[PDB]
Amino acid sequence: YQYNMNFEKLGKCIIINNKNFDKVTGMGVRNGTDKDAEALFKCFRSLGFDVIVYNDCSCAKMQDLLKKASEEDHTNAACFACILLSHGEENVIYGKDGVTPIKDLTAHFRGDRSKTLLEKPKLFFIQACRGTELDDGIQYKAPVEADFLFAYSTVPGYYSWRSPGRGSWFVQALCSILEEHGKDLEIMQILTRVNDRVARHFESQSDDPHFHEKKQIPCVVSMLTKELYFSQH
Amino acid sequence: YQYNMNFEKLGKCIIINNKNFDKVTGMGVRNGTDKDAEALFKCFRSLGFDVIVYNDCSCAKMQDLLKKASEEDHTNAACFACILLSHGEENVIYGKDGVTPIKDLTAHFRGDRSKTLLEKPKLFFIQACRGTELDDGIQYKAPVEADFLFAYSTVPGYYSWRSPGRGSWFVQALCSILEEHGKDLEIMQILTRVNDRVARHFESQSDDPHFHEKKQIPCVVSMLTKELYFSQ
Amino acid sequence: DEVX
Amino acid sequence: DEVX
Repeated sequence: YQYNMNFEKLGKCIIINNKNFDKVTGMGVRNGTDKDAEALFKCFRSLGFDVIVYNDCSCAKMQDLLKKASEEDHTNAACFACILLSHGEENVIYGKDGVTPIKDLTAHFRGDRSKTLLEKPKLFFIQACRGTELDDGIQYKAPVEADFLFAYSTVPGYYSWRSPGRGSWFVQALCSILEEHGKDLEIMQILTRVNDRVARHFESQSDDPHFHEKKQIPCVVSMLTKELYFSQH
Repeated sequence: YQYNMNFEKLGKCIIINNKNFDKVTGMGVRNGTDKDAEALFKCFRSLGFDVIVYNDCSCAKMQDLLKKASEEDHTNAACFACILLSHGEENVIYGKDGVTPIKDLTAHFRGDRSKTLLEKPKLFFIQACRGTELDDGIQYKAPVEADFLFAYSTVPGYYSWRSPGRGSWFVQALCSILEEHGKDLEIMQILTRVNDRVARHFESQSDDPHFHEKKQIPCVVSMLTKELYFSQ
Repeated sequence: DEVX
Repeated sequence: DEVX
């Protein structure tokens, strides 16, 4: 029932921290982002990952560094994890350069192209907008697509929220829960709890009242075939 | 941490079983879908759902079934479940007469639209294609979008497999798991086991060979805010 | 096996 | 608060 975690290392954790964009993209500085990158790096380090933090990557950078990571040897790793922090739009995250489809980023790790992650969980946490809707609230051959989990900060077609001073809500919530339960809850329990937190704990504060008092719900997509605990535990 | 399950009803479960299809769509007969729907009927009924099965619906009946269902009073129900069996392509499922967008069938239950289901789980299980790829194998204001789970039989962009004699893979697998663990496992554990069972136990048998020994993996999307057990 |  |  659980993924085998009995490996030399837990695995690699790549963090892409995109804060600054070319003006031509029309995207703004994402203040709050450096906090998220730090809290995430500290958190994933605690879990046991080898965390690497990249900053302000172009789209060609983002493709290449991810392609290479899938071309490494993960034979002694229990899993792999990638965290993206950027602007986005449906199906697509921004580099500083422009826009690239998420599917192209993650496909490098399909079973048929990163054979050493075959049968192991490959996790992606994505803090990015996914279009422009606002939520108002209300009062054994293995499938090559097997074993991914994508934890998006928000549901398709919606914006995602970031506090310049405190961090994105998704990330704040995630870290918070991972700190108290990283080592003792199953991954879905963790993310369910992160769902509850982003939903219960945050509400937009804004001058423009079009953007005022909005809510958010994250969106977890699981192709996993087993339960995942981070502690051999 | 758990969704409150104390209500006098578990809730309504709608099963739409599309086997047939108007020639103008030129979609084939979904043989095996009847074993599916009957197995699903027995499972979800054991869980405690009030189950109704609607056969060969058309896009408008589907829209209407779910709009009307969203409109009942769910105040004494723990949750709501709907299962769709049909042809499909990306984002969209088939009525007997054409294709309708899944987003539309489910929006009816947004918390701003079906208030007596606010903070209650709404579940959709979807056995349908999602495009045309094959998998070869290797070795407290609440958000209006909160509390949905979509359990899809396959990942976006892909086919989904059905055996004329036994049923769709996703449904056979979901049903064996539910028979055995519906009452003791949390919904994500159950769906995780089904993901495992679909991946390991099935491989397309076929002529064409373009279609031979293909594999499938299901796809769970959760916006749930608590854990969901069907009993206690 | 048929597809959907 | 700002949007991504």
